[PDB]
Amino acid sequence: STGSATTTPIDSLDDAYITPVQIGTPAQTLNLDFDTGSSDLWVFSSETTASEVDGQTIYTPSKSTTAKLLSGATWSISYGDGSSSSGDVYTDTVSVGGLTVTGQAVESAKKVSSSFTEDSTIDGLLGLAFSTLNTVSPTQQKTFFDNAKASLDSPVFTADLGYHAPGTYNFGFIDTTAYTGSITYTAVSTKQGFWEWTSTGYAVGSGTFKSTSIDGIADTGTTLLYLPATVVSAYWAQVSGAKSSSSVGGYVFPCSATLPSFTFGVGSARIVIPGDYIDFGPISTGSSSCFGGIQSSAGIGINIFGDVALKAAFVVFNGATTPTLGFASK
Repeated sequence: STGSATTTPIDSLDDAYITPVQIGTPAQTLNLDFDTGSSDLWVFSSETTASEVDGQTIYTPSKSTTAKLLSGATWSISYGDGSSSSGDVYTDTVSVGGLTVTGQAVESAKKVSSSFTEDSTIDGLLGLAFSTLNTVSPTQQKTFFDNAKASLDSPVFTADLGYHAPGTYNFGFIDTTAYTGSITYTAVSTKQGFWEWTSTGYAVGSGTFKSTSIDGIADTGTTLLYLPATVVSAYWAQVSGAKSSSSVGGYVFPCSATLPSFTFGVGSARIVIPGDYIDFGPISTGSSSCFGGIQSSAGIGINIFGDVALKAAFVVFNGATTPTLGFASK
């Protein structure tokens, strides 16, 4: 089997992407944030504290003939940005782009933090990291991909995120029309539960490529590109007036700037992030200070190849017995 679903930016900055997901019988369609950096499929629901729901579409398990309470199971998750959610668990039928999993753990939120409430466009998350990170207790649950894997034509999914435009998540096949040139594959460590890999270096603009190993995660659920302070400083030094602002929370730059591109290495291959992808616009409405899309990972504890990087590539998440990641230009 295969699945193919369109993923759509939630706003004009590509802060996140939502993908329609069918849950239950009859189908209830929720728009979920597909997150290769976590491993829980959780939704706003009829159980979510009413004051914490503001415009989201909710899953109502009592209206699904295939929903079953997973008795005694609870979940609780905290994300890198400080947001969190928790609740109980149902199993139900879940379909993405025509690919159906029966008996999928659907984690129903009883509580969500303010950032989730405030984002009316995201009805929940669909985790696509390794199932070892799943938070359900006392019986850990599998991700949608892990459950689908054996049925897929090939044990892969691909992320093809758009810049200020829709893109695609495919399951079970590689669309050879969706990228240019060849796909370069690189080793993955699953030791921390992430799609963790090592970039071979970087360049800033038309500068020379610096060969240096950068360990990080491919994370569709993180907006920006978080890299070591040395790398980030070298980038922003090429933008007149750019500076790190502790009050704003990272590098800012004059909105009048033209940003240089940023290249990262995948083996001997190179992915080029155009400068425009690195512009996250005014820090506040009407400001002439703009927020940068490349930020330091210092004090995160891990480097993160988030959407800024991934949307410059066609990315293969290969879930074979020995997982790997593939990147192609597009």
